[PDB]
Amino acid sequence: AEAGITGTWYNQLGSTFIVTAGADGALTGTYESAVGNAESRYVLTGRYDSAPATDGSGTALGWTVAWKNNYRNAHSATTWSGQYVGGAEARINTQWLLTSGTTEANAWKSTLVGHDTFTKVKP
Amino acid sequence: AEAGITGTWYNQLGSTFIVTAGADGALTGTYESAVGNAESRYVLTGRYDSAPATDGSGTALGWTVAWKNNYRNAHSATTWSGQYVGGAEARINTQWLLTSGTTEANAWKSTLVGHDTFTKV
Amino acid sequence: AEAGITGTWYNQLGSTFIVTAGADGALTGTYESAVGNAESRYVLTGRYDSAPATDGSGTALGWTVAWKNNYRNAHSATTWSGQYVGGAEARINTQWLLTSGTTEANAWKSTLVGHDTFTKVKP
Amino acid sequence: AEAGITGTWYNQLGSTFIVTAGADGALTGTYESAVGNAESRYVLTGRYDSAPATDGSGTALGWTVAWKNNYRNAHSATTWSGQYVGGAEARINTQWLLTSGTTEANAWKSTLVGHDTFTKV
Ligand SMILES: N=C1N[C@H]2[C@H](CS[C@H]2CCCCC(=O)O)N1
Ligand SMILES: N=C1N[C@H]2[C@H](CS[C@H]2CCCCC(=O)O)N1
Ligand SMILES: N=C1N[C@H]2[C@H](CS[C@H]2CCCCC(=O)O)N1
Ligand SMILES: N=C1N[C@H]2[C@H](CS[C@H]2CCCCC(=O)O)N1
Repeated sequence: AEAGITGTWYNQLGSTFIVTAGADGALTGTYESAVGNAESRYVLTGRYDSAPATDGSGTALGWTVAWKNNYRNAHSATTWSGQYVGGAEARINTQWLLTSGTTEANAWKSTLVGHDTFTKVKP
Repeated sequence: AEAGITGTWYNQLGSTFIVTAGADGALTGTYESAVGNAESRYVLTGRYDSAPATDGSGTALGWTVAWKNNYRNAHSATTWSGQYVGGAEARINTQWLLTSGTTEANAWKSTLVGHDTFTKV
Repeated sequence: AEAGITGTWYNQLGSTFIVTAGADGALTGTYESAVGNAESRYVLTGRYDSAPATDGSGTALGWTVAWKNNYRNAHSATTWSGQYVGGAEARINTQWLLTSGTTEANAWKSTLVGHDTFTKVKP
Repeated sequence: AEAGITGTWYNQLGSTFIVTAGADGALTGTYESAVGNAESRYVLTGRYDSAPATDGSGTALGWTVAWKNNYRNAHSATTWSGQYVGGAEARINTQWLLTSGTTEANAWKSTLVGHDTFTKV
């Protein structure tokens, strides 16, 4: 449901995600990362699957953040693929891939993989 | 390099990606998969990092497709993270994560990881 | 150090890992998984990097479990790549890839990715 | 299929893997990488699942290499998870995770993911 996702979220690393989920399955917002070559907010764009889900199943969603804004250019993009679980303590569990632009030779070391969990605070 | 991301791309599996790259890093288009629980085109939205690149680096980009359209709703989303390379033979090399919405019991086995290489050929 | 790794470990899913770390960097043991197509123990084999690590850095290690024993054959193999952190509450943080043997056509859906954290109980 | 895993393999990067497959699922050998902070051969140990396969499935296998030998100690370990396919042109298709030992601060960026395809060519 767009509503429950829409809000301010923070993860275990201390980063901020402000997102608005549109009725058509769209997600737009700003991301603030507590770590890496990142300063201030960055635009985020993604999609979520408005599931009929009568199973107590999480909603599958994903978003990209290219790390370039008017103050910094990290030359990298992170995609998060995860599941949103609501209820009283709503969480978004994810796994992410962070690709940095590289030369052909160094492409084998371009992607980092990891996992983040977001806890919601405000709508 | 430059506007070269915009176009129609195909991966090893036969899927098609039609993207438009906006001047401030936005990516919009449609995706049609050749494999999996999917049918027709799907809306995709992403971002690419416009940058200086004296060393011939690729352009970092990424996009998401929630597999729900007017025909199917696979209850999943794939994100592709990768980089575009130009030249006579442009290509987008990516690694993707596909997450399906599971119940708590099955969360351990919710995410598939893989890799696709797209060319305009 | 071989010693601290050697012992009984359990993860958030409730699986057992009994391992003995050899001085040469070898790891052998039995794994008992609380989930998936698995029954009773399975042989595990891996390696760990006997780091001089004066930084409070984790020890990098990895191991494979092919899921075939005398009672079941799951036709799959899981590799865990992680870091061992000791101290009073020693943990092994990992990320894993689970590949199932597939036909050529279905190879794009052969690998699962996830992450497990093990808490130690006994040497 | 059968003992065909045993041999000398090479991946796209030019690395070499020499493995021996034991009858009860063990894998032993050496690995020499062509890229990264590595020098010479390294001990590898793994497992492969010996099975029935009426549908022409690959053989699931996996192995670990801790990048420490008498020459270097990169303080990391790579695990390859994948499957072997036989036929006139045998290949081992894998996805790998490389974890480096970080301090707590850097744990988020400790693991590289990638993919290699090995052939006896
Ligand atoms: N909140 C998070 N921060 C790190 C992880 C994945 S994205 C990452 C920060 C990256 C900042 C930009 C960069 O260093 O390239 N999640
Ligand atoms: N073009 C590609 N198709 C598969 C991979 C990445 S996503 C995938 C298709 C998944 C379809 C929907 C599903 O079955 O969940 N590349
Ligand atoms: N302790 C764990 N159990 C699951 C994860 C990764 S391995 C997995 C169990 C797999 C059992 C065999 C199978 O289902 O193929 N960790
Ligand atoms: N043959 C391959 N070499 C690279 C990939 C997987 S592991 C890697 C080399 C890493 C060397 C040690 C290091 O730099 O950490 N495939």
